[PDB]
Amino acid sequence: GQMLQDPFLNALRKEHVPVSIYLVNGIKLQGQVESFDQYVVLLRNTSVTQMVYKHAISTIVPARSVNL
Amino acid sequence: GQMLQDPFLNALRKEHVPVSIYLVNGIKLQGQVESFDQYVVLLRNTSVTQMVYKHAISTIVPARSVNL
Amino acid sequence: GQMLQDPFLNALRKEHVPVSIYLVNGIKLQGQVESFDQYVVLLRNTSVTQMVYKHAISTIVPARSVNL
Amino acid sequence: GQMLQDPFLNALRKEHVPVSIYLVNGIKLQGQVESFDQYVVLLRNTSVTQMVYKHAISTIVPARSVNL
Amino acid sequence: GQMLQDPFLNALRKEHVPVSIYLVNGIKLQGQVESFDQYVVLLRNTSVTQMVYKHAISTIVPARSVNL
Amino acid sequence: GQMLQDPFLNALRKEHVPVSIYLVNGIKLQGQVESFDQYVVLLRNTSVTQMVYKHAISTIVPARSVNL
Repeated sequence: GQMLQDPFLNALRKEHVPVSIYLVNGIKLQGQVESFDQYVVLLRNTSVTQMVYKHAISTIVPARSVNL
Repeated sequence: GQMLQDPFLNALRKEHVPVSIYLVNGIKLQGQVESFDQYVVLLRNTSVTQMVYKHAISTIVPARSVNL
Repeated sequence: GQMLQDPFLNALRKEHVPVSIYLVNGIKLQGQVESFDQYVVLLRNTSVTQMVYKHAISTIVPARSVNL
Repeated sequence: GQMLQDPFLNALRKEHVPVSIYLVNGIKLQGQVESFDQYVVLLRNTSVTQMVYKHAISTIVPARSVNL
Repeated sequence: GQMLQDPFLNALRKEHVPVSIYLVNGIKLQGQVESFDQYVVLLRNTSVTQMVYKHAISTIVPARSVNL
Repeated sequence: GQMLQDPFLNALRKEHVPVSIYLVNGIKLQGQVESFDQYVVLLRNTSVTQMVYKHAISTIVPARSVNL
């Protein structure tokens, strides 16, 4: 397939779907996708928006499946 | 050889073959390949479709060998 | 989205916002973003400015959210 | 030197030489190289052909040295 | 910012500043930067000059801050 | 500096200098550099020539410093 990453991330963003982001260091982040670009995902929780490098993301697990 | 990754992934996709995806952080995911693009594999289980970054995948082990 | 990484880093830089940088090896660095370029972030604490490779950064957590 | 990776992999492939592939996550795979492309090696054992991402391979140790 | 990595490394080199290089595998190297190129840093201690791949470097901590 | 990686590797190769190659997974390999290309180093010991991916190498420590 082609050009699926961004539809996925935009669907999480627009639909405000809670996600679990599992990093290569074993940390698991939880929040909403606020925005993203070529290299980063901005992830918002109750406290803060943090900047996550995609290269460090293993998998993004949403609370529910999204339509792309 | 040349251009084998996508035939493999498409064969898993079309044939609905259960896979084990072993990530660089030691997590092992199980499900079916729903779709994929340059950078990601969308992996479906009973619960959810998650987005897996290829850069974090070490090996994809199918339940049976596939024809490319 | 597009071109968000640098606005984020520049906002941390200009606003002098303390950050926690979580590396792929589990080290957590704390300080202020002094500068950055394509590949590195220069992070200043009480003692020193160190050069952090972006490829080794998992997430940058600011003490407060920033305006991009 | 130049253009050695593929001669090595093709020699393992054509000669059917058993290999140990050591991944960045510490897993050690054993089998024969079935095929390979820019990004992946297809590794066959008694049970299955699995798809191994080169980016996750640290070293490929053959049971015997190969002629390139 | 732009083009900061090399000024940093050259300043360590020219000024002979002792550094701690923290690798993604947790090893910490100590010595002086002898030279560097696109991909590597040559690090000298009492015993030897070793070749360190930048892709494996998380952070370079100097004994004192440098002028770029 | 510029174009140092290959002079280093070729000097180890031509001079037959024993090396320790430290991989990102913590494995330490020992032998002589037999050859190398853009992506791999072929490392020979008493038993075998193995193919090491540069992306998995953290540092190459020679038994003695080499002239580039």
